[PDB]
Amino acid sequence: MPVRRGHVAPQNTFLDTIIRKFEGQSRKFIIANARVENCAVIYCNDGFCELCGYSRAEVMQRPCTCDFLHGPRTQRRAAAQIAQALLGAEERKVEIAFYRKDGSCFLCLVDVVPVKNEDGAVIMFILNFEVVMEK
Repeated sequence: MPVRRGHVAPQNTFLDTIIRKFEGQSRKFIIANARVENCAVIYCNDGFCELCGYSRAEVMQRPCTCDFLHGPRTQRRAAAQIAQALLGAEERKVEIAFYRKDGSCFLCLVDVVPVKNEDGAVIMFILNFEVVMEK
């Protein structure tokens, strides 16, 4: 179907997916205003704190643009596409590498996808920086 109208998904597992999105124990994420030109981090999870090894006071009201925290393994194409997605070219998922406060830098299959309303417009930038890899 072209849009999520008339039909409804199985709400229990559809919600379970959103639970894993905000689960904050093995998954990691931030909260940003998608409606502002500065795309700033109005709130942040303890998951991001364990991801980067920083502190919430270090992300408070910074731009959500992952370029501002790029490391020696982060691809410029990845950081650029994100900068364009927050600039408003397209709301799109991209991969990116992060670096820890301990001095280690890594690329994983990160899930950089924001949150939208029943119209499909992105009202918040919850760019879940969930590091994931295959077994």
